[PDB]
Parts: sequence; structure tokens; C-alpha cells
Amino acid sequence: SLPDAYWVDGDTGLKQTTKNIWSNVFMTAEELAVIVPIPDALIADSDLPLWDEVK
Amino acid sequence: AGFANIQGRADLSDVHLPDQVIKDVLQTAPEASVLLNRARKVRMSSKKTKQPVLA
Repeated sequence: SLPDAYWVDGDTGLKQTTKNIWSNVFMTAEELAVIVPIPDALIADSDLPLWDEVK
Repeated sequence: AGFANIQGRADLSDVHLPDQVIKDVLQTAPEASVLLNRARKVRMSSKKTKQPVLA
């Protein structure tokens, strides 16, 4: 918020009061993940380097 | 007292009269597999292998 200011009602007019306000903003870390399972037979028998292909 | 006294084995500890142990197992010497000795052996390098034959 911002503080307002006011026109005084001539000499010895009664001045008014004002304030400002702060608040908070947040950021939260979240997790994304997955598992890739492969048999030992396919890793041994495959011509191509299969973990380096999927990474 | 008297003359009949003699040391028996029942008078000695299990640490005085220990049993010997023999670390070799009593076993029938293992016969090899028939096919792994008799058949012709080749190294495979995939789940299937193929060869030419005369027809």
C-alpha cells in the first residue's frame, strides 16, 4: 500500500494520519523424476550403448 | 589317598582334550557335464546365432 496525503482546511485546520503496509511473496521447490528399468540380457546383447542413448 | 588313583579323560577339560578337525570335505569327485565336455563349443554374442549349411 501507499500513504495518502490531504488538503488542510485553512490555518489551524486539523491534520490527518496515514500509514504504508508490506506483505510476503513465496517460491516453493517441487520435484519431478522417473525410473527407466532394463534387463541385463538387453544391455549385454544390444549393439548400441543403451544408457547413453536414453540419458 | 590309597593306591588306586589314576588320571582319566573324564578328569580333563574340553580345551585339554580337543578334537582334531579336517578342513577337506568328504565328497564324490564331481563328474563333468556330458554335453559341456563332448559337444563342440562356440562363443555366441547375441540371443540368436545363424550359420550356413549345405543343402
